[PDB]
Amino acid sequence: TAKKVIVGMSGGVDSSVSAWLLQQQGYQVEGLFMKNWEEDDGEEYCTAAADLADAQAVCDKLGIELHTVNFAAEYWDNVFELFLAEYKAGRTPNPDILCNKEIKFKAFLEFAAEDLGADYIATGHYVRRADVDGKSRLLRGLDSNKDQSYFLYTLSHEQIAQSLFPVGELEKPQVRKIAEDLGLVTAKKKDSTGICFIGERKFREFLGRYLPAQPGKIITVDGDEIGEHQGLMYHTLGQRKGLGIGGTKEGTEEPWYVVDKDVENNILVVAQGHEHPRLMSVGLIAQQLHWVDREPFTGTMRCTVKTRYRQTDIPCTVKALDDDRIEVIFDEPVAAVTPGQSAVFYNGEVCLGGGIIEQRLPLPV
RNA sequence: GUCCCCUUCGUCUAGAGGCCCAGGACACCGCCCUUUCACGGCGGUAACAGGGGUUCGAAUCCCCUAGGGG
Repeated sequence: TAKKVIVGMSGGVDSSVSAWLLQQQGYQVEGLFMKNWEEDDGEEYCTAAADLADAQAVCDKLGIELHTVNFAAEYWDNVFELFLAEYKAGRTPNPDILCNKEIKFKAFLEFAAEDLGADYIATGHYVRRADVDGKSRLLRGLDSNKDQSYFLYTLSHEQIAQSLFPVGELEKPQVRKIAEDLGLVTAKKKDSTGICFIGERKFREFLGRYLPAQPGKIITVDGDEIGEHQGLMYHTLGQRKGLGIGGTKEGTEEPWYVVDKDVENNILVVAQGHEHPRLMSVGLIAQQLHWVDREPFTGTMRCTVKTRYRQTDIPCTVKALDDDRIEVIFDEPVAAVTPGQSAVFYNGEVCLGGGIIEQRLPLPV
């Protein structure tokens, strides 16, 4: 009854403990590690390698064979690649929101049984799996403010059933703690950040490495020039940084925010106030529909939906808009719904799976 | 080529003799937050056009050179 589990390890405590957890549960544990990004320069690469050490070092202090892989290939092709066009089209893609659909769960898992010959797989993901009615459902896991369900909305029960998530049963604190008392090197290590598989770094310069900058002009809700523009794909609805504005005579003395990008004319509509009308919306239309349930959705649904990782369950109503498209209707208005980002709907503990935001439902005003 | 009024941190400005080694907001910066991008939170840097006066005291008074005014 003791099966083979491959815990992907990304040098983080999460993964770490996560494994030691299965270990305890019994499962013959074996960890793997993915090299999926051809290091830009060195200061980073340095890190990259380093992580692997902490990686190994953990498996070692535990007694688990750490493997290695270079899915770097797929990544760029099946992930980064798209991630680009999306931005090129002046939209805001969630790279990580796919790390999981193409690499972490498809690719990984594949190369898990076809090679590493394992049955079950496990990520460090602070989420949670629950089987019911004979189908595997995706849950959030205690400490919602620290849950990660949002990213695994593309996952589909078949995929899930095959995976295991230790941690999603614990509380973030415990996790680090355990690792501390275990002597695990990772304990007391900043929980990453930035694109999955790629190092956290100042965006602006990074995106600049794959696209040219055509500095347009920053307009205004009241239609009137005001700021420069130094590029355009470096922004997203509701953003507030990098706008220079210092207000004038008629200025609510409050911060200015994006509120609509003008792709063609290459403009940039900016308003003032994290509440301005042009900043809110009452719903949206979502394509690229993925249901954990992986079963046809027709008709109408009543639930909640996040609109950006760590947003906040916003009660809404879902109408089966079309082929794949869906019209969501926020109970109240929503702040800066941004297309491209993924909208995930939950029915309580359960994440039903989301989709890509493609249509912003403007406020009447 | 006669008498008037203007000049403050990057920006918009608080300030009408001592409480201003100049205050606020927005920006810029940093940390916190955070596996996207962002929001958010907490902090930080930075200005009296310049030179003489007058007063115990001067951003605010007078006086000289650089921006608008029937």
